[PDB]
Amino acid sequence: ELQVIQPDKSVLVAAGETATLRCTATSLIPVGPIQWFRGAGPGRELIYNQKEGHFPRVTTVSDLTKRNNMDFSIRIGAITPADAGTYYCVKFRKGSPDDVEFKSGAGTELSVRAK
Amino acid sequence: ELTQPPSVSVSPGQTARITCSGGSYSSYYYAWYQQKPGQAPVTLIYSDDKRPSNIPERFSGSSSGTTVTLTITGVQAEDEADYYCGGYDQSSYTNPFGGGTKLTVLGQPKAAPSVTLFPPSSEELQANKATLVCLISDFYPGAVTVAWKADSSPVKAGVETTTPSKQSNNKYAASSYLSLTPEQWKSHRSYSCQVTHEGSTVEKTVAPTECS
Repeated sequence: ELQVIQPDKSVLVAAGETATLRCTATSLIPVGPIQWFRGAGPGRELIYNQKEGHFPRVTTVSDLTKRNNMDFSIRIGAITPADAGTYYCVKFRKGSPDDVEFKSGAGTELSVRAK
Repeated sequence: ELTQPPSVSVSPGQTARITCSGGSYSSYYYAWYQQKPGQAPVTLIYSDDKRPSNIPERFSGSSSGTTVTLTITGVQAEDEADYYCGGYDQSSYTNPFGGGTKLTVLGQPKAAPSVTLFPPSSEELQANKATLVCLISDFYPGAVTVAWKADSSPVKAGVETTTPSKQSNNKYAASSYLSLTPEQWKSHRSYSCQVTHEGSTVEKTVAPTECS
């Protein structure tokens, strides 16, 4: 059974720098997109979506167009204290009306040192 | 490998289903592609069930078990085409396609072919070959039998071509060319194609005589 690994429990970064949030998957089956969120509640905030959408602050560490790719780590540029919080890497499987959440990493606590 | 039926048929306004087998719901994404002849395919459905904005609401897709299905809800005569299923198989990093399914619309009742005959041109005859052409115009359904006769049944000197179902009237048209030497053309007299079709009670022969 597929695992989503967030290797880093916490990340400390200076304001204005690039934060690297790491995530790998042990398999690409079952099929379905990876997404990043801040928070794990119902009010959680979408940070990156493999399927669709524009996320200009977000760069991917690896080439996600590589058929082979299993690295879903992201970089968030010009970080501010407003960016701090817990970030979760999430695998969805295909589902009929909607895709459904399948596996999650254990989270990454992003801390920002001001100024 | 992905497998789909060679053909499917539907009355206009009705709902048609076309399914590919040989995939696996958990290790594939599927798409559907429409092609008229030897022209660029058009993507109808991607990620199993998603429709690009430019594609009519009557096309939908689904998938489960070993199967993927394109549904067309309100078949129109202009949907006459070949429909390909295309998978991405995540287990092997490959992109299998089915052989394609032609959608035949029934719209039409039987329509007998108009049959026409054309003898070789004098122009062609100088060049040292005689081509004889039998035209079957604006008939339905596809199946037809053309036999050539120099009063004797000639075989293996003829080749046929068919249009695709016409986008407006849902007819086919068929040509058969008989190819002979002029030597051969000049020693015989009666040229005829005999056309057998469901819309014809009995066969229609059409003929010329060489000199006339």
